[PDB]
Amino acid sequence: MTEYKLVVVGAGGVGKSALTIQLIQNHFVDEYDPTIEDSYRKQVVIDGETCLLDILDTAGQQYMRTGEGFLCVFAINNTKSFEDIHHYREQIKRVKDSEDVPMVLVGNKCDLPSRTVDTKQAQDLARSYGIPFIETSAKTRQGVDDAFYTLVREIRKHKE
Ligand SMILES: Nc1nc2c(ncn2[C@@H]2O[C@H](COP(=O)(O)OP(=O)(O)NP(=O)(O)O)[C@@H](O)[C@H]2O)c(=O)[nH]1
Ligand SMILES: [Mg+2]
Repeated sequence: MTEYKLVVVGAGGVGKSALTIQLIQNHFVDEYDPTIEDSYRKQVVIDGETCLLDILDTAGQQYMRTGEGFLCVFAINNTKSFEDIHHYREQIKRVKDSEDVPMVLVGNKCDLPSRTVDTKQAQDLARSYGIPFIETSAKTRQGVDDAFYTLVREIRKHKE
């Protein structure tokens, strides 16, 4: 089956591992254990096609070389994580040496009322980048499948 190397990037505490754990193991880790690094494999069906997801859950600032699609995560209650997104995208473009790397902008923790980055602010950023924007919550699983599957679909269009 076709294998997809997905990389989850973003500032610390935004919910990178929470999103990955929820996708892979279907439960919410609410104890914050900062990730030195982690790497996960899961076989899924997206749009009827079977594939193997190879997911690297990175730390918040080689893995950029490997990945085929990038999940760039900020928390909607963390203004600096949203501002940090621009650094990650430029870092991805530098090592990929391309303006067209498959990636998805993810606004996590949408369950929280403590919002400082509003939905239209992030939608604007993703529009300039030419990538999709998904609001997610690792706590309630809203958008989690949508975020990773959209990244896989972005890779698909990019590959064809
Ligand atoms: N309310 C809420 N809390 C969340 C959500 N996602 C993650 N958290 C919480 O956010 C904290 C950090 O989560 P974690 O997944 O470790 O974040 P990270 O972005 O992987 N951290 P790191 O960069 O250190 O490796 C934990 O308390 C986690 O339970 C969410 O959608 N909603
Ligand atoms: Mg982590």
